[PDB]
Amino acid sequence: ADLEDNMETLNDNLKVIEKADNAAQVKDALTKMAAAAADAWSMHDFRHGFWILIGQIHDALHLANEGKVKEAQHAAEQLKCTCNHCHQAYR
Amino acid sequence: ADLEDNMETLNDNLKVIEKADNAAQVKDALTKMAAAAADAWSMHDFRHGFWILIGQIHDALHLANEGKVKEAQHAAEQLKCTCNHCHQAYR
Amino acid sequence: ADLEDNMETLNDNLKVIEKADNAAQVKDALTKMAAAAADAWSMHDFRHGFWILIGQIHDALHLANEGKVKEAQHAAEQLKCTCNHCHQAYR
Amino acid sequence: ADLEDNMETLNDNLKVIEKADNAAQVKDALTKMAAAAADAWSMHDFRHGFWILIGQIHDALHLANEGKVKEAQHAAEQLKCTCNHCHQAYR
Ligand code: HEC
Ligand code: HEC
Ligand code: HEC
Ligand code: HEC
Ligand SMILES: [Ca+2]
Ligand SMILES: [Ca+2]
Ligand SMILES: [Ca+2]
Ligand SMILES: [Ca+2]
Ligand SMILES: [Ca+2]
Ligand SMILES: [Ca+2]
Ligand SMILES: [Ca+2]
Ligand SMILES: [Ca+2]
Ligand SMILES: [Ca+2]
Ligand SMILES: [Ca+2]
Ligand SMILES: [Ca+2]
Ligand SMILES: [Ca+2]
Ligand SMILES: [Ca+2]
Ligand SMILES: [Ca+2]
Ligand SMILES: [Ca+2]
Ligand SMILES: [Ca+2]
Ligand SMILES: [Ca+2]
Ligand SMILES: [Ca+2]
Ligand SMILES: [Zn+2]
Ligand SMILES: [Zn+2]
Ligand SMILES: [Zn+2]
Ligand SMILES: [Zn+2]
Ligand SMILES: [Zn+2]
Ligand SMILES: [Zn+2]
Ligand SMILES: [Zn+2]
Ligand SMILES: [Zn+2]
Repeated sequence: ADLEDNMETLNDNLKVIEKADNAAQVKDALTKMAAAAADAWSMHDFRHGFWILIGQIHDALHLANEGKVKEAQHAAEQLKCTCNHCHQAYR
Repeated sequence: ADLEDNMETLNDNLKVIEKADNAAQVKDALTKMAAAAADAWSMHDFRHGFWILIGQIHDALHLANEGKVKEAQHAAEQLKCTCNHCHQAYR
Repeated sequence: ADLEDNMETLNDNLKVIEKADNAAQVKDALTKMAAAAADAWSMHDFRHGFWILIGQIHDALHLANEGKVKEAQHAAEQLKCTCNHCHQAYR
Repeated sequence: ADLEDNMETLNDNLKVIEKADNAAQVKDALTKMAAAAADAWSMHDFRHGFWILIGQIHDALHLANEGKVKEAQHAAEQLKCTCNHCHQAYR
């Protein structure tokens, strides 16, 4: 839908993952992030950024589905360099 | 050689890249970083971390050799998530 | 839809790419392949195979959209090792 | 050393892997292949081809070192699309 609202969803749920205790909290937070990226996926270049982000989130869901909470949390932190790469280029 | 001294080399040269103006400054700083990672490349796991870092630095040298200073600087910032992944795991 | 019919679509269109002359022939053939893989994307493991294939086809569409017919043809041949990896494992 | 002799080493040892029974046969064959690629690593482009091949062989050694003979054999077959990509371009 809206771009600013997609960024809010991504930024807010990333903290929910950082503060999560179990796999169900992580698995749900990533599902909202995946939906916000695919929704933003709509010069590009810019659009391929969101394609990369969808992939990384997707691989983190496997970890959460297997019960690997610690590694799912580790994988979510590596997303930040995709986030920053866009900002550093298109801002 | 020593591990603490390899980390100093990596951390100091990363800033030299951030503050660089031309390609020759970036190209030289990455060459010292590549040498410090390969030197540290000597459970692992831990050692594969340095293998990933060598690859990313290697691809950044192509950008600097082609005169792409801005993108070489962008590529150097993406290294940080490799740096942090080790620290978050083995510390 | 059906699995055997998805494999036919993939195998037939891959030859259409190999025999293609212009970008419009390649771009259209990849679009049918992408649809057949995403359709087959429905233990896994097995299912992640189709996720990898979707990504590789996706990157080949950029080449075809930029007019790079030769490289789009090169990228389509690298798909075959994904194809064979599944067969060698699950057959 | 010589290019034609490096290709012989790669092609011959690849079959030794395909016909291997235990991990020690696979682990040794990959070690000769890794040496032949790094030796050939000496426009490029062409040279980056050998850089990619070194990486893939390197990851296959982990599998062989962990006793995963079947997957090490699978990983060795995926090398062929790197082999063919060079030939299709520079021949
Ligand atoms: C990945 C995990 C993230 C996170 C957490 C954020 N982004 Fe982006 N972002 C992009 C652009 C062009 C802007 C500016 C336009 C706008 O204001 O929406 C932003 C902005 C943000 C914000 C600030 C929004 C605000 O309230 O003012 C935040 C918090 C934010 N981002 C977080 C562009 C991109 C990308 C382009 C390819 C990618 C990828 C990301 N952002 C990824 C992320
Ligand atoms: C990549 C670009 C980097 C950078 C800039 C740094 N590291 Fe590491 N690091 C690792 C470990 C186990 C330690 C603790 C042991 C030690 O003290 O040497 C560190 C420590 C550091 C420091 C602090 C050193 C000090 O003076 O006390 C700094 C500044 C530093 N690192 C920077 C382990 C790893 C890795 C393991 C796989 C990887 C990769 C990195 N570090 C990468 C980086
Ligand atoms: C990628 C480009 C390809 C291509 C060209 C093909 N495949 Fe597959 N495939 C898979 C399985 C389990 C089967 C057996 C089940 C079945 O018969 O459908 C196949 C079979 C085929 C065929 C033969 C179909 C027939 O008519 O009998 C062909 C021509 C074929 N494939 C082409 C499984 C997979 C995968 C699993 C992850 C992947 C990926 C692919 N195949 C990819 C490809
Ligand atoms: C990866 C696993 C492989 C394997 C098994 C082979 N290659 Fe290459 N190759 C390249 C070039 C330019 C040539 C022609 C020059 C020459 O004759 O040496 C070749 C040739 C071969 C041969 C034939 C050699 C002969 O006896 O005439 C064979 C058997 C062979 N290759 C196997 C270039 C490249 C690459 C460039 C980047 C890469 C990568 C590979 N080859 C990889 C492989
Ligand atoms: Ca806001
Ligand atoms: Ca809001
Ligand atoms: Ca808002
Ligand atoms: Ca909590
Ligand atoms: Ca992908
Ligand atoms: Ca110190
Ligand atoms: Ca010092
Ligand atoms: Ca010191
Ligand atoms: Ca300066
Ligand atoms: Ca059939
Ligand atoms: Ca049919
Ligand atoms: Ca049929
Ligand atoms: Ca034709
Ligand atoms: Ca010969
Ligand atoms: Ca010989
Ligand atoms: Ca010879
Ligand atoms: Ca045998
Ligand atoms: Ca590598
Ligand atoms: Zn894209
Ligand atoms: Zn980890
Ligand atoms: Zn390694
Ligand atoms: Zn950039
Ligand atoms: Zn998957
Ligand atoms: Zn090519
Ligand atoms: Zn290279
Ligand atoms: Zn396998």
